[PDB]
Amino acid sequence: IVGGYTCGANTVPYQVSLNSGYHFCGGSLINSQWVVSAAHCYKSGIQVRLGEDNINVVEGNEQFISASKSIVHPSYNSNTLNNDIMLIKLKSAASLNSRVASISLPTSCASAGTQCLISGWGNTKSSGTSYPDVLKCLKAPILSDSSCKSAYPGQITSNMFCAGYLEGGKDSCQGDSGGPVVCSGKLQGIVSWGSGCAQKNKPGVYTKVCNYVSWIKQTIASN
Ligand SMILES: NC(=[NH2+])c1ccc2[nH]c(-c3cc(CC(=O)[O-])cc(Br)c3[O-])cc2c1
Ligand SMILES: [Ca+2]
Ligand SMILES: [Cl-]
Repeated sequence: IVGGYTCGANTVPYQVSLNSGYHFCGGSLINSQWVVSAAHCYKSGIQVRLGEDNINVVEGNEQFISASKSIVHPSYNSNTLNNDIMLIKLKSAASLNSRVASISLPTSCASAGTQCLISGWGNTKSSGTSYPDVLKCLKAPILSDSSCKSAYPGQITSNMFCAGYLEGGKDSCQGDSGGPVVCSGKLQGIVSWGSGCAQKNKPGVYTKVCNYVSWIKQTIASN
């Protein structure tokens, strides 16, 4: 997260860290046994870390659970990043409490101007790499589809939306991929891609979760 602030320990109880000997992507807990992340974060040997704040220190509240299976959306396109969503089933259910909790799926899509909370342990530099130990937060609005298409002509599908600041300086970045974009208590987006991080007129692009609710429910119901 570039230009964000320190969230504060366990203030984002649905945020998870995908770990393979290091933190490589974020995710959101949607129930005690399932996590939603981005398809391009897929790899084998994933350990999901819940209740984290400092990812380099065991501070208490952490639950480390292996993923039993990862389900990348069948129509995911790694060249356009269209349908950049993945569901991860945990080997055992997590113990939910005030520090570890799931976030709700939306019932409707959000409108432009909606303010959302984006969080993650991704890079904090736009010009260089600096990875934080604790969780960073960024409040950002969803932009209109016209501004988004204007910024990324020909690259925005109906399953994506832009959120951020056209002036640059505040944005999600590598390392934050797969994590949550929560607006009014519902998971509306998944951090997916952008041109650089925090560059002027190059806002972040997020997977539009409201377009996948039925797929998520049906897939979880059958696995
Ligand atoms: N501007 C944004 N809002 C944004 C959001 C997610 C991002 N993810 C990535 C990303 C970049 C790499 C670069 C590399 O190959 O080292 C790798 C991954 Br995986 C990313 O998700 C960039 C990136 C930018
Ligand atoms: Ca920790
Ligand atoms: Cl276009």
